[PDB]
Amino acid sequence: MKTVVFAYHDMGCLGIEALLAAGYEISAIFTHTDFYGSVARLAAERGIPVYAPDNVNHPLWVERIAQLSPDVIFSFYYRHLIYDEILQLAPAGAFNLHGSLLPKYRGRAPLNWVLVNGETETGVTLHRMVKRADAGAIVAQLRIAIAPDDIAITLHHKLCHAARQLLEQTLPAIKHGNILEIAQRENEATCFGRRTPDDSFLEWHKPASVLHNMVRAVADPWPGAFSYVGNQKFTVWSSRVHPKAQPGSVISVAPLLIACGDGALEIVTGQAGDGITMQGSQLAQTLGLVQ
Repeated sequence: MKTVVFAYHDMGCLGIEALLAAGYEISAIFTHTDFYGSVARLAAERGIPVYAPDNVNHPLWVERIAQLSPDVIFSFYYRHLIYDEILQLAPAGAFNLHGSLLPKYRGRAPLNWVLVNGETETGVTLHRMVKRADAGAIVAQLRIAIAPDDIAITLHHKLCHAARQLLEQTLPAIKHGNILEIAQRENEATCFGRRTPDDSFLEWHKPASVLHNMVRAVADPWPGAFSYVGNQKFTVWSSRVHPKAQPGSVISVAPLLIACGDGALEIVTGQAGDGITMQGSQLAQTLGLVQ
């Protein structure tokens, strides 16, 4: 079975490796220019043509892809719209690997949003690509638990591991033909957009648990959850939730505890502005905080 692949990031790399292990002939890989593996380097190393146009929804690319005559198309964490004029070129269809328990968390950054929302589980889904983005029928879905101490990076590795497990068996299954797919129920779908810097802004009137989840959701290597001490921005890299004061006020400086709408949030590590990461107690002194 020959295929044209759209891929990026660790998921893109493992998807390409899985296709290769399943005997697929990858005619070309479409990716993006830039801690994760490089799909371009993997393609370059495997001798697979690789392209990184900013936008493929143009006849120039439709024709180039048509000439490659893919039987099937795969999208593994490609970040841009691949329009139907391209996807319809593959008689066996197009399939996308999405990092959530679809229909929940369609859209962008499901890895981060499930942590923001304090979900206790998430998963990977391989689904048919239809007109409507992330809504096509499910070939297979594999759930993973989210542990209280998982942060974006540890959950990312778990998702990649699940993706490897899922693809290892589903790719050969697709090679044998159409699989009876599971329809997504629109009434159960949720969709998220790309996260803006504002989406990681800590608002102290919220419950400490919610803020703690935000810290976990964008912990290093992600940008970090942030707030301000007056006009000084600071980032909270790691935190701890604790069980009678104005929200946002300092309860203690060592450890650094901030009163929230409910409970308190201990800033275990963080940084002031673009300064270096330090323990919360030191950050408190750096920011001029006092009980």
